Amino acid sequence: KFLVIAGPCAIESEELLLKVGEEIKRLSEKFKEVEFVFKSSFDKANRSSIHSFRGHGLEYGVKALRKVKEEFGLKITTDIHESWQAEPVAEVADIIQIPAFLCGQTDLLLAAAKTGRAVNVKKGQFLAPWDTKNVVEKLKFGGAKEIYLTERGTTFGYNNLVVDFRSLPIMKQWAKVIYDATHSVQLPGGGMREFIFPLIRAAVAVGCDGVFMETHPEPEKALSDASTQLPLSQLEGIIEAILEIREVASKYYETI
Amino acid sequence: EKFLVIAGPCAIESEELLLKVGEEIKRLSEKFKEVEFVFKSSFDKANRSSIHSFRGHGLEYGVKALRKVKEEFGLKITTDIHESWQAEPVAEVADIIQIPAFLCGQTDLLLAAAKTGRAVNVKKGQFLAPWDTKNVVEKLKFGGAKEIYLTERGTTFGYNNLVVDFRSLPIMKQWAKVIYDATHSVQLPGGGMREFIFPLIRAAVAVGCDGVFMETHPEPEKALSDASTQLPLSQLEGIIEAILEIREVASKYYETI
Amino acid sequence: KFLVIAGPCAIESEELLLKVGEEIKRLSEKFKEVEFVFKSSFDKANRSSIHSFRGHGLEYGVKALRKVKEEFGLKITTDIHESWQAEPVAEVADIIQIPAFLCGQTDLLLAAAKTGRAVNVKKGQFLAPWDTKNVVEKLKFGGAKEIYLTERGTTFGYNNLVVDFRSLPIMKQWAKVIYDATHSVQLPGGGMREFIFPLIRAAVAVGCDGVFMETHPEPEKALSDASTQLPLSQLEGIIEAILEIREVASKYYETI
Amino acid sequence: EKFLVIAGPCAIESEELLLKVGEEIKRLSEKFKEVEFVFKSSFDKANRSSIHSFRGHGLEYGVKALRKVKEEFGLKITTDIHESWQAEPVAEVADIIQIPAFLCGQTDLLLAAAKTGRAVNVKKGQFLAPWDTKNVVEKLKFGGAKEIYLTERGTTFGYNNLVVDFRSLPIMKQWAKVIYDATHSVQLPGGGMREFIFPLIRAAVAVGCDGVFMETHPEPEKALSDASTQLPLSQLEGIIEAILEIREVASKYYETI
Ligand SMILES: O=P(O)(O)OC[C@@H](O)[C@@H](O)[C@H](O)CO
Ligand SMILES: O=P(O)(O)OC[C@@H](O)[C@@H](O)[C@H](O)CO
Repeated sequence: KFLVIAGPCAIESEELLLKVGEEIKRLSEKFKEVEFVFKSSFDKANRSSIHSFRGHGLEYGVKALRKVKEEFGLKITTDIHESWQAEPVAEVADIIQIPAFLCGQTDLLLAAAKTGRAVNVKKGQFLAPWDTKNVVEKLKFGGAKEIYLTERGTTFGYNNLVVDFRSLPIMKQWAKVIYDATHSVQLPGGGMREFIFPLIRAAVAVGCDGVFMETHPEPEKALSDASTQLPLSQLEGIIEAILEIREVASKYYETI
Repeated sequence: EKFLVIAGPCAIESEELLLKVGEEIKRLSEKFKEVEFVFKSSFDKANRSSIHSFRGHGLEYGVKALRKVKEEFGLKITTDIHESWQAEPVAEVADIIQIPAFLCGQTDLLLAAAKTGRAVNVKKGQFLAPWDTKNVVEKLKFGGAKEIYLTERGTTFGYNNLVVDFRSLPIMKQWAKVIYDATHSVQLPGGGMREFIFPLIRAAVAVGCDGVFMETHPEPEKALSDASTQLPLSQLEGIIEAILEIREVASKYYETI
Repeated sequence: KFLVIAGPCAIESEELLLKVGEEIKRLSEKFKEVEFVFKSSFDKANRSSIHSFRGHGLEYGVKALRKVKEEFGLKITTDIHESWQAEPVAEVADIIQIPAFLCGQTDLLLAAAKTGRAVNVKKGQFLAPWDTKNVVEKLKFGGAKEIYLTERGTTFGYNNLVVDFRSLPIMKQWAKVIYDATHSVQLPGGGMREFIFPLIRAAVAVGCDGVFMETHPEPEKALSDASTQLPLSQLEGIIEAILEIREVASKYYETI
Repeated sequence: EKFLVIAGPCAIESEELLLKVGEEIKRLSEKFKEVEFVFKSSFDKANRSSIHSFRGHGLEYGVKALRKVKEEFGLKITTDIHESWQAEPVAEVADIIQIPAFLCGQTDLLLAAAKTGRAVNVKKGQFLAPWDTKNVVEKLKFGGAKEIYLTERGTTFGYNNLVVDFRSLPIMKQWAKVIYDATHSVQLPGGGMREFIFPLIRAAVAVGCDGVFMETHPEPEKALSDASTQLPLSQLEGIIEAILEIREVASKYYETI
């Protein structure tokens, strides 16, 4: 099934997670052809500033994600930052997410694969599409079976990311490909939000196995990625649109 | 609104090659009535990498060949100019005067095209930020151009590589109609190539543009220029049908500028 | 001899040219080991804005440059923008300059070579160093004998240029290499001026055949490139510095 | 001020390789008394492209080998950490804890290095703008680091290529001492390579930095990692003499931060 990974950027509170989870559950009931995966980070490990919000800890995070999976029966995904976190997180995460900056850390990938869960690696901003082949192989070596590669932009000069859509067909040669519509338009360190929907449309017209989107009831108040999180109320309309585009465009997806 | 499809062989190899592609384009224009087709071919490749590559058969010959195409098929014409003096003679036959990517900033060339009264299509330089096309349009308006197009053809990304930053489509749409060049955007000046033409063109129409530009040739492998990226003529119909379908389903979601 | 190409960006007036020419003449007398070339554009053919200063015309420009060469006996260089301008300009220009954006225009290069003068091509911002081989060959084909390639930065994301110093040894394989210290730090369309001297030092430590620098009595009032033109009073100090660095570093210039 | 030269084999292939390079570095430290030499070698290559490449002989083995070097030659030591828990044991022997380029933003790793009391050298990420290293330094100061270095090792430039934007040297100098990594800056992740090490290092000292980082190996072609860019041990002396000479003549022109 087509994948839609969505949720608030950071686990600001179990409350926020349950509110977003409700809406995702509802959409889950509405779009049965789509496999929804609830996503949220228990820790923002590389905020620019030491004074910025990181989170409430792994334990509290796994707990809240457990509440979401229990209350709504939704699959879960969260990102790990050091090898030791793989196991505890795998208790609740159906898919373990590997941060873009850490996509080359062999030990992190192996610890993810060992848990037996699915692994979704965010393609580093410094990484060429063809060089993700080795990332996938490390994971296979470590016993991984369900492997995803997520396109999230590429370093383009300073404080800018460009999305090279040629990467989708290239990465598809060795893994299921996910398009990160949120982080692909943010400026590291223009007008971010206005480009999220247009690029999402491009991703499905080109061909991918799923889309990743951060969403918040009130993006304006988000403690992380405030400028790019999609207002929860707009999620349905966007999903309906990509399914329609996908339905027509899929006829032309090149074999691979 | 009528979607624009600019297509044709990269270079005017002969009047014969032109009439051949022209006939196929004429046929598709009869089928895709919702599309405005414009026949394209350069009378001169003014910046081949090597001094030993094919340039063309001259301005006079090119214009005459292009005139034959318009005459025989009733097709609109577009070709590119390389120096100011060429605008006048070229405007005799060209409905749209094209400005090469490297020359998108040359004021005199822009003014020369503008005062002919013809439409003007500027290829966005590989070095140019989407927001900096605003002044290129201003120059044209200042020069008398009433119909202006900006063509997305990729941006310098490291050495011998171009990337297409699709954010440029809605940015440039603020001041001109936008065309997506499906051929030159996948070329490696000096990823691979042809295998990416179709997927990137699908992305372009999903994002939203006013037209697409595609070089096509009966036998790409024998073309005297851009043999690697020129689309096989027989594949044109399918590509066009596909983009009209994607455009239609995506259209209700195009943002308002 | 080591080359130093300097002068005001645009021929704002014969007056300005003579004032800058005087100082350049003086430095010419002071640094006999250096071949000074007076540079100034009779036309700024690609200003961002239609309302910006372009110049006073080719005729007036060639006239003023003639006054400089006559009054101070300094060699001359100016840039052409269309093929027809090569011949009239070659009457006074010892070196014909090919704009960076036009470095691939075969007809412009051939018209430059035909005049018999020296040709200095500004490496396009889109051009890889190894791809300048073909530029040089076009010129040789057209009869050019004294050929220079000028490093002036490379497109690095939007509105930014980076200087890849690997380009100097690479281009030296087929032409004399000049480093443009002025345009290499400007932001197309950070803090420009503060980086001019540091990068100039790098260029000579690496190894080049000359340096290109725009200078103005009062950069602040320049009608073109106001933010990057070097104050005339600082030129001597910079030249003395690059000669000293060159004297020590030249011992290590790799053979080629 | 004492110029820093950080050098050594890329990976701790064996305690024997270490003592060999160590002896040469000890010898140069006796000749170049105006230089502070720091012996470098990774106990682990935590991010080889392939799962089949050499990683190392483990933390315990590495630290012990590095300790032997410090013990036998009285040389300062530096090595890189990959996870927070490694900072403490590594600080036992390392005078400078190095933070890998890809991890330059990992707050916990930075804090872990900072609280050891050792000096900290951060490799500037290939994705990081020079001005964004300011917050990396802030994190370290916050964590207790009193001696901080930022290492220039190139920036992503298209695919499989890095460019060195020398404007970064004076920018980063605003908040930390700066080191130029002569080895990794010419590497093509995943121009050519070794032929550019020396020229770029000359540019670095002409611009101005507080030290240079260079991987050297008795026989580069046999190294288990970075064989292509590791400098032949016999060439180290000459490279160092050359940069001290260029540094000296350029020094009076170094701008004040
Ligand atoms: O094939 P070479 O000779 O490199 O030429 C490339 C160009 O002619 C052409 O693709 C470019 O679009 C022209 O501006
Ligand atoms: O040679 P491969 O396996 O590609 O590895 C590159 C890296 O180990 C190394 O050069 C990089 O500096 C490590 O961070």
